[PDB]
Amino acid sequence: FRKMAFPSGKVEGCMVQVTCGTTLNGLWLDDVVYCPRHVICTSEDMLNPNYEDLLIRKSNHNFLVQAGNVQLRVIGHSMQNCVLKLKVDTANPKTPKYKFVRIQPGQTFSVLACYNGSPSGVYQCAMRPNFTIKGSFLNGSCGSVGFNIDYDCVSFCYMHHMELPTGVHAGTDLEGNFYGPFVDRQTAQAAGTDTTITVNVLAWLYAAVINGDRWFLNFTTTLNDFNLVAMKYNYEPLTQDHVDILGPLSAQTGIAVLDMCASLKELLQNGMNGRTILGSALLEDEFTPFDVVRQC
Amino acid sequence: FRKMAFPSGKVEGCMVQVTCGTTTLNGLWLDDVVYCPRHVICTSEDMLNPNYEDLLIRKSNHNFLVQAGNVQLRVIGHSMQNCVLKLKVDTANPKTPKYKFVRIQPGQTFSVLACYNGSPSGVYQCAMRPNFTIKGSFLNGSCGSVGFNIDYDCVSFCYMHHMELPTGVHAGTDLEGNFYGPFVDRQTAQAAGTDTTITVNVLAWLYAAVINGDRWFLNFTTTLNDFNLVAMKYNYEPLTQDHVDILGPLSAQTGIAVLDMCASLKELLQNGMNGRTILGSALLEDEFTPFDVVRQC
Ligand SMILES: *[C@H](O)[C@H](C[C@@H]1CCNC1=O)NC(=O)[C@H](CC(C)C)NC(=O)OC[C@](C)(O)c1cccc(Cl)c1
Ligand SMILES: *[C@H](O)[C@H](C[C@@H]1CCNC1=O)NC(=O)[C@H](CC(C)C)NC(=O)OC[C@](C)(O)c1cccc(Cl)c1
Ligand SMILES: [Cl-]
Repeated sequence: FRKMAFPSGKVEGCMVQVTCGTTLNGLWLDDVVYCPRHVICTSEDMLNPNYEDLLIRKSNHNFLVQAGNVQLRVIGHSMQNCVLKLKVDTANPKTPKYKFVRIQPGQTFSVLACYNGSPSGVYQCAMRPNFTIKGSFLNGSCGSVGFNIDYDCVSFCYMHHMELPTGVHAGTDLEGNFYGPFVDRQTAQAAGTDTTITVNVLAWLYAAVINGDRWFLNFTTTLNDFNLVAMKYNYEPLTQDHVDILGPLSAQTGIAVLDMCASLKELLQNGMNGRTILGSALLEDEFTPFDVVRQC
Repeated sequence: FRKMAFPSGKVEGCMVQVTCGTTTLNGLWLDDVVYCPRHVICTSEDMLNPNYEDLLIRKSNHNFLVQAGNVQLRVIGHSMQNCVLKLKVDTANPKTPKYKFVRIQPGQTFSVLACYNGSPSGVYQCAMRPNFTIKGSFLNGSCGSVGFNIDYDCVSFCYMHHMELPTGVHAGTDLEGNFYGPFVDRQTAQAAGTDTTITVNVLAWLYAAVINGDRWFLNFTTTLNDFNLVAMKYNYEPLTQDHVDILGPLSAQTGIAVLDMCASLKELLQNGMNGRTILGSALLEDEFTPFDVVRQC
């Protein structure tokens, strides 16, 4: 059982290079290139930009868009929230079937980390409860995207904009609305206290049982009792909707959700005694119940 | 800092479905040849102890249905090389990337594109253990999935998946059909040797930690021979001077001499981690190569 990203081919054919004076990545879908609007900023402009004013000073010819060894001509620009939409003369012949979606906290997605419009790596991320993500992003990584693949449809959910001072990351949906309270300006910004995605830890405990790791099973508890424990350890409260979402794994394993919660209560209170679970010494909360099923 | 796979697009365009009788698995379509595991020609019963030559003689080209998406490829020739089957087909793959076949060394990493019925489902990074197993995520039907590195635009294929051992780890071949390790493609008892920790990789990960701000474990110094006596105690690979030189880039990026990083690692091994973490891990990680640490950092 591994942290597994979706295959990235469909998204690789959509990645392009966008330069204004400052280079980053764009997403080329049909005749539109989506990218973060702060590409129109200088080193100095980033302390507190007036984006509307800044964009007026810019002409299409100030936008160097490259798809591989071919330069694309921009014939129109517009600002939607924190993204720039650059209409180009050519529709992407590699455009997959796609949708834009705004994901919920606790959900996961694959990130295609890109630099200078070229993919360098792919990895699975979770949208944290505080609407950050714990990525691996260097300078130039802005405009890299996060996505899920359902059927043959690519559901784009994330475009990368910034690192916070904690070393975590923040970005928008593909309509340019930030996840969380963040703004695309280089001033101090606080992410809330984070929490552990309880439903995901349980999904991962089920993945452990499915793979032979069973030592942590035992006792029982009620949903309201477990939550009082969860609050102590900074775990998200578990709702009945979460129990139902875990149903499939419960049925594969014969282990009732509230029984697994009992085991998780013991692990939180008593720790791991030095044992491991699927080779990890910590509890993992970036697998959804969906991710575990998809894998097994 | 994360476990990061290569983009899989180039390998996705090479995956096909290979069917022989009731068995179906994945094959790799490069130019006009499809590579796949030879046990595709085995029935349920044959797998205890197949005579692959005898089994393959019973097969003709038309017994091999190869599907690239909705396109059927016609097989015009077949041959066995070690534990892989090479099916010559009528069409060269127009999506063939620049590629090489390589046999990786233990301790090296690669990306796996896990596939079923010739369709990719996921991508993840693996390490070739010192005992020539890998800790993968493979289900039934995943055979013929491949492992690779990408340098520039060249795809270096290094692994094809064949089997799970009963301990749950995985084994397979290079693209010339030679197993990594002592394994054979038969369902009889098979032991992997004692594994060991890839010391140079743990050091590289400690460098990645320092690069990323995690410094609490730094300290003392030691000799290469002194550190190795500890390494031997803790089932760690011995550190050679070639390993020191390979870490040179990270030593220079951080100003920390390799032998100083070794001193800190001895302390971590002798005293454990006291419940602290390093890059968010409560264990020492040994599946990032120096190359992997650089590429990311
Ligand atoms: C776009 O590729 C780039 C990628 C990040 C920089 C390094 N690691 C990254 O993930 N993003 C930016 O350059 C961005 C532009 C702003 C939003 C207009 N700035 C940024 O991320 O600053 C990072 C820093 C230095 O940590 C910081 C400093 C001061 C205030 C904040 Cl909120 C953040
Ligand atoms: C090919 O898709 C398939 C992949 C494995 C099945 C489950 N997880 C896998 O990675 N490989 C095989 O089916 C392989 C075929 C042989 C080599 C001819 N057999 C196999 O993997 O054996 C696994 C098993 C059942 O655990 C076993 C049983 C007895 C002895 C051994 Cl060495 C292995
Ligand atoms: Cl861990």
